[PDB]
Amino acid sequence: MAGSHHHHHHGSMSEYIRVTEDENDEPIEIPSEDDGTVLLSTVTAQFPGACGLRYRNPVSQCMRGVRLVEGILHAPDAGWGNLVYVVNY
Repeated sequence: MAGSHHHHHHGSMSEYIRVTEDENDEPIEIPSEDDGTVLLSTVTAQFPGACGLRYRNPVSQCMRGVRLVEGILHAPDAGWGNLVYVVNY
């Protein structure tokens, strides 16, 4: 689909992941990887026991979900954002 992970150039940037467990609470800011994913070491830092994280947006009305591989959570083609994540296991 004209897209491969092999595609990498010099000057790569690294963003952060902003997600919250509850809706009443606020989106916590945690460290992430340069590729855009997030190490499981950081997920357990604020989200202990969180095996799977989903995407929840009241304005988007979507039901997307964060990708999980080798423990590292991969972000979508849009990024992390400041939405709420759902814990699943």
